[PDB]
Amino acid sequence: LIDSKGYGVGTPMGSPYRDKITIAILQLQEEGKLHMMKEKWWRGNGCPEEE
Amino acid sequence: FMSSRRQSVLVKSNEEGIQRVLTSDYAFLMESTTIEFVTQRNCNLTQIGG
Ligand SMILES: *[C@@H]1O[C@H](CO)[C@@H](O)[C@H](O)[C@H]1NC(C)=O
Repeated sequence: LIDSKGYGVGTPMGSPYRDKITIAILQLQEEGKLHMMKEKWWRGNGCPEEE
Repeated sequence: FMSSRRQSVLVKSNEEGIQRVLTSDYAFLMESTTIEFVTQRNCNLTQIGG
């Protein structure tokens, strides 16, 4: 890589539902909905590297 | 580098950093006296520079 970026959920400054979405993004690593939906959308073709 | 890779290569203990050279490419700056310890109990970890 070159940096260590990450994408964040866009919320207004002083969001009313910040913690409603903050610990909601904390819980998506628990069962892994970030990870169990990672295999689908990034892997459109199972590219067979041999070289 | 340390700004650009903050919390990426930064260990918080010596022996975990000893482990981190033992895993992958890692240089682990510390003082030579502790370097004199780990080198003389492991023939796998030497000291580039003086
Ligand atoms: C590094 O340490 C010893 C030599 O001091 C070596 O035998 C050992 O296998 C190495 N450890 C690894 C490759 O994890």
